[PDB]
Parts: sequence; structure tokens; C-alpha cells
Amino acid sequence: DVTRATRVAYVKFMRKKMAADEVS
Amino acid sequence: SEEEIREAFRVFDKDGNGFISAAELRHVMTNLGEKLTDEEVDEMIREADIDGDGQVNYEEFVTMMTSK
Ligand SMILES: [Ca+2]
Ligand SMILES: [Ca+2]
Repeated sequence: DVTRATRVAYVKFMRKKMAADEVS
Repeated sequence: SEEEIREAFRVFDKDGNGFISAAELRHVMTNLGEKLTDEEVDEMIREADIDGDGQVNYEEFVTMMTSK
């Protein structure tokens, strides 16, 4: 499973995709 | 602390050459259930890529990981 820091990295990597899904 | 961040980096740096590539980031993201364009993956590399070589070294990973 994700090792917590990896989950934080995944969310950070996703910042711009997340923002643009929030818009749509 | 730093052993957790080193470990997270190793999860992404799958070939262990000390750089997270686009292909590696696509791979990890895909196997967490994401459907990403070549465009969206490049965008993700840009969140951390500072020298603009198109991949994420450990130092770049640290600074993305410790700023917000
Ligand atoms: Ca690599
Ligand atoms: Ca770089």
C-alpha cells in the first residue's frame, strides 16, 4: 500500500490536475 | 522523516537511477487508478522539475515534498 509520504507525493504531483477537476 | 521521503522517492524512481522520469510517474499514477494524458503527466513532472531536464531528481523531490 502507499507508504504515507508516497500518498503526499501523489497529492502534490496531482495539484494541477486536482485544481482543474475542481473547476470541471 | 528523511527516511520516509527517501522511501517515497524510491517508490517512484522504479529503475533506481536517481531520477523520476515521465514513464515512471505514468506507471505509478496508472497503478493507483489514474487515467492520464501524456500532457497531464508532463504537467506533473513540472510540479517538481526545476532544472528543466524533464525529470525529478531527489533534491527537486525534497523541495516539492517540503513546500505548501
Ligand atoms: Ca528513474
Ligand atoms: Ca530535473
